[PDB]
Amino acid sequence: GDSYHVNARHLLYPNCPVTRFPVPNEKVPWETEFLIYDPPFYTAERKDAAAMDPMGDTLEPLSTIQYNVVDGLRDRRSFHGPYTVQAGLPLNPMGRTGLRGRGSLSCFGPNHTLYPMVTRWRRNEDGAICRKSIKKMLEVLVVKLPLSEHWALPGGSREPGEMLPRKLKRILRQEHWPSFENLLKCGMEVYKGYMDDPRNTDNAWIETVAVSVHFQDQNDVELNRLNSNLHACDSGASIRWQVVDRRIPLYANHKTLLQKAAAEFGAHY
Amino acid sequence: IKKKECVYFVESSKLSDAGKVVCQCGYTHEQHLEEATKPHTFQGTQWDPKKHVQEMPTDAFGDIVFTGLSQKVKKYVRVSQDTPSSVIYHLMTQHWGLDVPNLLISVTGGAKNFNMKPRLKSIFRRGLVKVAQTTGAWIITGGSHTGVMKQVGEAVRDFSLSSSYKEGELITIGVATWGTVHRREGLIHPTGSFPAEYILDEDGQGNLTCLDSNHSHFILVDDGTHGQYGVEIPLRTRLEKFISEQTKERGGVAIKIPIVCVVLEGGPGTLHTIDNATTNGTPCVVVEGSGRVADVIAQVANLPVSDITISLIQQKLSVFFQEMFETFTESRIVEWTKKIQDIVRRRQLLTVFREGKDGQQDVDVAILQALLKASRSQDHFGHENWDHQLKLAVAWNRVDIARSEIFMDEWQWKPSDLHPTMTAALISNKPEFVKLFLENGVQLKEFVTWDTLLYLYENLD
Repeated sequence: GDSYHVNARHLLYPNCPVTRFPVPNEKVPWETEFLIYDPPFYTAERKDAAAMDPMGDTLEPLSTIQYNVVDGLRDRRSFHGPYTVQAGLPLNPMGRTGLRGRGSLSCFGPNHTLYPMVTRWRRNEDGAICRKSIKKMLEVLVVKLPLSEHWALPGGSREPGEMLPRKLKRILRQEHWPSFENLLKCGMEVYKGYMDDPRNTDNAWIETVAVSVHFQDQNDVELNRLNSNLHACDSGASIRWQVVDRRIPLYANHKTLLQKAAAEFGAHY
Repeated sequence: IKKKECVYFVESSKLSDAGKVVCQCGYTHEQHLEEATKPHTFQGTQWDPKKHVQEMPTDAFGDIVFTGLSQKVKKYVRVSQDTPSSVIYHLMTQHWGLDVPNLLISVTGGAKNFNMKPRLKSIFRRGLVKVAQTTGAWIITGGSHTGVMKQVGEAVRDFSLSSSYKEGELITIGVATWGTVHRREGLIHPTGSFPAEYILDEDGQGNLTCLDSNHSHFILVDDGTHGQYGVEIPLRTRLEKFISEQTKERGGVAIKIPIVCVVLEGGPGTLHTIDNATTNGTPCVVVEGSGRVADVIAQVANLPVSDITISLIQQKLSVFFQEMFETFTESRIVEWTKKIQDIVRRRQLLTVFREGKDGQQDVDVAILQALLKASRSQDHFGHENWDHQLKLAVAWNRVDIARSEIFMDEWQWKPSDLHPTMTAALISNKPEFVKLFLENGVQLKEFVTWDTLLYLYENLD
């Protein structure tokens, strides 16, 4: 239970490097005990403290809009159970990180994401598995962020006004492809639950829904021409398929959820 | 030129901020940092980051030989704080022209003027005079003459005076905070190129600190500050990690510039220098037997994830200012346990340096065993484990370590990957290395290409 915030308790954040309340490994959840000491509550990083004109989340004194209901213009709803708004600020089940009331995650608690887990068991020049030990060899299209030193999977994290995989349509479709809209329709669901995002505070924390489109057949895979289209001409820098191993530039990110993918399909990871 | 490209982070220091505890001013009075915003500003009501901490092209951009303490010629720079770390790289590799760091050695500590065992002072300072001499790599020192940063130039005083060798001359760039330095003056020569001169004196302006007896360079970050210690970590985690992520230009395989850490003592701030760097990927060596930071982490680094809300080792410390457990008045004690336990959790970035046989565990190589462990966390089908490490143990005639570190791994046996560090064991002699590559069985007909023997016979004795 101490693995709530191992990325969120980082000191340097490249948006807003504020960290000045570490919370111990024996005292990670705020529900049992975090400390009696407290951090401040101000990051906001872009527009406003709690008004947030392009990201209409909620104010703090204009109280939260009853997390269970379908409140309006932004669903912060969860696959988690306790979305605890306590003092007008939504305290997480993962414990107070000691951070400062982040709205820079564009939701004040975006508690749903879905990464384009395109599951293709890789094969050799004529067809094989990981003879590494016994397991399978897995390859996944991940997309390199052009400025940051990591690759990335675009979260299906509910663009404001749009549904879930339409923030995965920040880049899934701009590489010009208006045809195939049946992504999770041929998909197999994997995991629901928390991911330790590094910008997670008590008042903001991110979790996932994971869906696999298993291309074990390896012949009618979705490609640049077959069944999909990704040019990487205007919004894609490096969109290469990547093989599973435990260093690849997905460091404190999406890689930390693909071990359940390797347990599902028998991949080497 | 690099006079104009480096700029300042300095501001009017008397105008506001009633921190009036200092007895020679109201609050850091004039004939000082009020040089441009000396007159009446618009409001100036806060000396916060609201108040812009201004810049100007640099003055402290020259040579200073010591008056009666040294003779060598060294360059020191006053810098900004939040500049990108790339322009100073052009200052240190083109304007200074210094040879590429083969390894970064970050020595951190506190203001606590400690003196360890002389046999510890032997095997430490006899260990450092060989590692940089065999490489020519860069060494991060820390400046000031109070603390660990007083003892580290004594090792440079073993190299600058006793084992004086410009062949393999060490690069110990200290990094000081402009504001905590003892002398503002002797630095404002408005020429951009001074061969100036002043005196090392720690009691000279003793409320502030002078610097160590021997370092190669001193980089002076300004904040507007005045004696407020503990500002190197926004530069130490950025400037050194920038020159970490510089790959080598060419040579065998173009690997990245590695970084190892060194801790001897230190307090909060030194503990907050090492734990974030391990999350940033910097392994470190920890001297069990001398340390405020560098002792209590070494006892527990082998122990698993447990907790004592630290209550026995919390006063197993150094000389015990605020003597005991009950009246230590340095709070956040349970909060300090996570700053040790994440170092305990990240297990590949640790090498404990004990007293008994860790000096007999070859201190010349025992510092680099951290990167033989930390870069072994790399597995991405991408060899940053298994060629970047393989250029390290070959430089120390450590075949027995190389037999233990990679040959006893889950080694992918990679005969093409032996081949560039085959040649590292061929450009110099390295007899059991080539035998181990034949004990592993380097196929010699397929290792030998034409451009192999072109490169080989280009590297004659």
